[PDB]
Amino acid sequence: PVNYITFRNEPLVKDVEKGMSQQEVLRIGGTPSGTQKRLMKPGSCNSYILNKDGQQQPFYVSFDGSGKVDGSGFLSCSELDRHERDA
Repeated sequence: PVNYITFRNEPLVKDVEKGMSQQEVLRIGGTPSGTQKRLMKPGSCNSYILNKDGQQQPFYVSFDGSGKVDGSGFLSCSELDRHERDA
């Protein structure tokens, strides 16, 4: 259960916006732990581990087929793929 307050000032959480380009997200968030093609939708996904105040928390940012942010959230990209396959 993620305590959003702990992470609210993380650049990936505070500053990444819908429609943002891949390069702007790289600048804001730094090097992803991993990148991959989205399993179920056009586009791609970047996985991160947020580290704040001794707490680690997976995070992702996804991009649509045009390359623009369409999502983000407190799970890994392989979790995301697990979810889009089921839903």
